[PDB]
This record gives sequence, C-alpha cells and structure tokens, in this order.
Amino acid sequence: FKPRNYQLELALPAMKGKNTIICAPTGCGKTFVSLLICEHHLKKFPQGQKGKVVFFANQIPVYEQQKSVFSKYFERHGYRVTGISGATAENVPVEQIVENNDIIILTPQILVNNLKKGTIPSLSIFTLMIFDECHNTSKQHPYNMIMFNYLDQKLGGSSGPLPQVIGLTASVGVGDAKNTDEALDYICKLCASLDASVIATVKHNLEELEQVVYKPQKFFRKVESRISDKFKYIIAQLMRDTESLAKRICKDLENLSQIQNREFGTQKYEQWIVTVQKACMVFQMPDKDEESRICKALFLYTSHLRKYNDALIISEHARMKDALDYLKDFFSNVRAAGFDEIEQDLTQRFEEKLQELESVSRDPSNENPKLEDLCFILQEEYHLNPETITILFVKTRALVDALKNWIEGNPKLSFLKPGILTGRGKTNQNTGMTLPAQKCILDAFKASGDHNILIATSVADEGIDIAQCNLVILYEYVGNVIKMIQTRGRGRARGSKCFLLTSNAGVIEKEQINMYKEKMMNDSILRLQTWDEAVFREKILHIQTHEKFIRDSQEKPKPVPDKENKKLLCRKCKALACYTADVRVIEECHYTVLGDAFKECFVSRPHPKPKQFSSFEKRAKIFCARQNCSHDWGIHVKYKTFEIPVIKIESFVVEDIATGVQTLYSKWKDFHFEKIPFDPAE
RNA sequence: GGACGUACGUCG
RNA sequence: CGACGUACGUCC
Ligand SMILES: [Zn+2]
Repeated sequence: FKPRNYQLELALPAMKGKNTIICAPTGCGKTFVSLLICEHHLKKFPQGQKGKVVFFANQIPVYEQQKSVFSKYFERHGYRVTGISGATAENVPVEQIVENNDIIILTPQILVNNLKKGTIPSLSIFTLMIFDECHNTSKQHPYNMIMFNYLDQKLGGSSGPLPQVIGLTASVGVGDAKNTDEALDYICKLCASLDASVIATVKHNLEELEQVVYKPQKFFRKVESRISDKFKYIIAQLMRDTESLAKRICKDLENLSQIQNREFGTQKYEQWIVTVQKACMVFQMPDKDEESRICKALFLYTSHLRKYNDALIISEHARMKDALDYLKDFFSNVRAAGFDEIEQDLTQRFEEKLQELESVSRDPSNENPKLEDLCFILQEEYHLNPETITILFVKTRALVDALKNWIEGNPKLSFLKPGILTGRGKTNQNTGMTLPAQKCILDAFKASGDHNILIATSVADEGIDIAQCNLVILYEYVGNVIKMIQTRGRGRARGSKCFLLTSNAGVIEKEQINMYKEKMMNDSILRLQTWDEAVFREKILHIQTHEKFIRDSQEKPKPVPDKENKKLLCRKCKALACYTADVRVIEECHYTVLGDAFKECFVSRPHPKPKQFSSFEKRAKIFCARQNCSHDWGIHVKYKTFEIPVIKIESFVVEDIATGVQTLYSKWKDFHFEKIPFDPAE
C-alpha cells in the first residue's frame, strides 16, 4: 500500500477543496487515489464534526470490490464502512444508516429513489461525493439526476454546506463532436454537469506512469467476405416461400412499410419485419372469429422471417453448422409448445430442406475467411508465445456461443480453453449468466488456470477487475472513443496486441476517426488545463444556468386522459384478456389487474431468476391460457401479503370499444388513461 | 415488472 | 432537426 509518485500529483488538485475530473487510465491507481483522497479528507475535519464521504459505484462487482478494499483500508482508524444495494435496502432505515456511518457506497439509483420519495431532503449531509466512472454522466443517468438535484440545491438560493465532487474517470470522451470547437464544448458541458473547474491528468510523472499502463499496438485485419455462398441462397429461397405464404393471406402486405428495397439477412430487413409485424398486429375485421387465426398466422410468419434473418446474420459472421444448430434449437423450442395447421406447414417445409442445409454445411470448402484469418493469427500468436490470454470481443450474445463452439470443434487449434462470460442482460428471460457464474469464471482465468481465452460481450468494457491480457482481438466490434479507450486500456501488459478483424471498411474508418477523436480529446484537455480558475468557473456557471433553464422550461404536465372503457386484447392471439376499467397502479411504475374473470385467462410457470425489485418478489412468469399462444404477458409477484400479476402493455394492443380502431403502444408512459391507484382492499 | 446508457440501422 | 426498431450493457 505504498503511494506512487504519480498518485500524489493526481491527488494534489483534489486536496484543495475544489471539485476534480481526475482521469487515470490504470485500474488500481484510481482506487488507491480515491483511498488517499478519502484518508486526507477524513483528517482535515476538527473535533465535534465528522465526515460523510459517499463513493457512488454503478456495477455490483466493482461496488463489492471497492467496499472490500475500503473496509480493509479504513477499519483500523474507527471509520465505519457499509454498503447499500437491492439485496440490502429491503426494510432498512436509509436515513439512519446514512447518519450512523461515515463511508456510504450506495448505488446511485437507490440514492435517486431516496431523494424522490421522502429521504435526504438536502444533499448538504455529505461532504465528499466521489463517483466511479463519472464519464457515464449523460442525458438521464442516475449520476446526472444526482447532479441535477445538486445543481438545483446550489442555484435555488439556499446553497449550504455543498459536498465536493472528486468523480474519477479514465476517458472524458467526445461523444459525437467532429471539430475541436465542439469537442471542447462537450468536455465543458460534462465538467459543468459534474460542477468542477479542474480536470486532473498526469503530466509531470509521465516517465514513471508509462511503465504500468503500457498500451497495445493496434492492427486492422480488413479482409474480403465469402464469395461462394450456397447457404444464403437456399435460406433466401425458404424466406421467399415463407413471404409468399404470408402474402397469400394478406393482400396489402407490401404497403405496410416505407422500405424501398430490402435485402435478406440485413438490419434493413430486420427493421422491415418488425414494422410489418407491428402493422399487422392492429388488423381489424368485424367478425372476431377468423381475425384471431389471421393475426396468429401473421405473427408466426413474421417470427419465422425474423428468426431466418437472425440465422442469416449469424451465418454471415460465423459458420453454417452453428447457424443450423440455432435454427434447430428454435424449431425444438417452438416444437415443445402447441402445434396447429400453420406451424406444421412451416416445420415440414424446413424439414424438407434441412438435409440439403446439412449437406451444404458439412462441406469445409466454404468456411468463413474471417474465421480462417482469426485462427491463423491465433495460432501465430500462440506459436510466438504460448502464455498469452485473449479477451476476444464479439457484440452478439448468440455469437459468443458460436465462437465458443468454433473454438471447441476445431482440429487446427487445441491449446484454447473457452472461458466464455456473457452477463445478466434480460431479467425476465432464461438467457445470460449470473453474478456467481461470472465471478467463478473471472477467478478461474489466470496464467495457470483452466482458461486462456474468453469470448467477452460489452460487460468487459466497463469497470471490472479482469486479468492483465496481452491479446485483445475485436471480431466485428464497433464503438465510440470511450469504448475504444476502455477496450485498448484492458491490454496494459508489457507488450500487447489490439487486433481488429472486420469485413467492412466502415468499421476501419470508424476506428480511424475514433483514434482522431482520442487525439482531439487529448489536445482539448491539454488546452483546457491551461485556462484560469476564475474564467472557467464563470463559464461552467453560465452552462449550468442554461441547462437549468432548459430543464425547468421543458416541464410537460400529464395531458387530459380519455376516461373511456377500452379492452386490452392479446398481441399474438387477439383474444379478450381484460378491460382498462380495472387497472391498478402500484408505485407509479407497475400496473396490475384484478377480478375473478382474469385468473382463468392466464397460466403460471416457474421463473428462471427470482429476485426482488424494491418491495416485490419474483414468484412466477405468466402466459396466455389459450390452446397454443405461449405469449409473455408479464410477471406474477407478491406485493405485501397477496400475490398479483403485473403485466406489460408492450405485449398488448389497446383496442377502443366506442370508436373501434386499435392503436399500439410500447411503454406504459405513452399509454394515457384513467389510472386508478392500487388500494390494499378488494 | 420498471428506469437508464451505448452502437448499428430505417423512415420523416 | 426529431420520433421509432433491433442488439448489447448497467441498475431498482
Ligand atoms: Zn393470446
């Protein structure tokens, strides 16, 4: 625990009573700098008053690491260190646990909720508000909401003992600015939103700083794509047959979107299929008998087209065998559900060509040249040095499993052990990885462990304790300047590589302008560090006044809701589920329904990941009680002592009884109606 | 169930 | 100069 020569120079502007934007590229250095700043701040206070330094941390793993190191560093002098999260703030007194403690490591959403309902009426209780990854301050971030409350308390005219912002970062970022005159504007806007006048960056001890944060050399591997594609042809033929079968029941199908020319296996086609799906979900017929079957068949057709587009997107970046395995997994998952006349025709049409797909996929003469170049550079780097660890980055969760399967099923490379980690992702699906499943993978990834290469998603981009890699390879990965710095900064070993393998010149141009934006942000920081403290304070005060005027001017009230009785039909089956006359709002965020006429309209299923949000408990997942629907309506929780199902309007269509038209919403804020609050009775 | 961020992309 | 879709990630 020896303080380095650069950490003192980084903390010297912070030990003056002024808010700082300290930016260090190293990992442990920021933690040691925050600990030294906390140690210096908890000693300047005289007798009769103590400090209330609060260190905000977004992610749970980095929060637990910071809490562990803070306890191990401060539980010797009589400094009570605690920590609040979702598994901590169930029924604890938040104001009491803030009062009787000194270092609070809460998660900023909890603090925003506390400032919202009835807790901590003024932020003058704390005296040192440190942020982890302060560059995440953005349009409506929880960090930005805390800073909005701080700026409101400051400019309200009742500014008392305001705390100090020592929010550390690793990269300020440019965002979307082209020129230096807009990059400096964005940096000044971030520095005003964080309410500071000093941006600390190590300049004197650069020779003693470059020995631990040794940056990797980048290498672009732009190569051509596949020319002979006997897989895309037959998949596009099956997609054309499915589209003609969909157009057999819907005459005006081409006029349901504004797409001029669509290509199969593209993001344009993936947008068009969702557009035509949301267009045919609101189809109306004045019989209400065969309309259900028509919309159900149309939903099945659009689901099959979307899955074929996703399979083509997977096959364009990976092999044909794993794409066939994904299609077979989808067909097996839909096979376990009900089987009508509509699904059986698509299933037999897929089974009539599955043998042809397998015979084309088994041929090793049409493999991906991206995967060939990746295996070539991997075996080259492992022949040059066998003790290299890679944190190879792929963007899609459905493609990191593909990369793991390609690494496992390959006779050319046998020294690679998959250590693939994904992350949480969706909280209402049986996908992704859990916190202990990720922690055991991160602990089992050393220089001598049973893992030498892991296929990371974007979870490894943010603040997380990973081993010192030297073989960063980005397989079709595209990001901003912040993502590029956070990805390049991971390979801080004594000699590393930052390979970028894309089949597009667009991603190479994006990486080139990202490096240009990094150099421009460095020049902008060097220019901004030369300004005086008096002019910069007036500039950030003007920017804060303008932002406060913009925030207080755009106060749009709730419009007058249509006090009508409308029914919420199903999104897939278009069956009568319930009315809007009985919709209860629990905590201005969750919407439930009541009555004995709804309990026989849905079925239950065990939930994959049960947890609690703030006061509920994930008990079951609900589904439509039709013959073959299997539609995710919502979830089933227990509020205080009674179980209620809370639904989402996203899997719903709002049909009006008076007029007869049916609209389509996505979120609950867009739906305006006579919302009755939840009563504990009935 | 909800809130938030990033990247790509499509219409106006 | 603005909504919308997807993918990814974080949180309550
Ligand atoms: Zn249904």
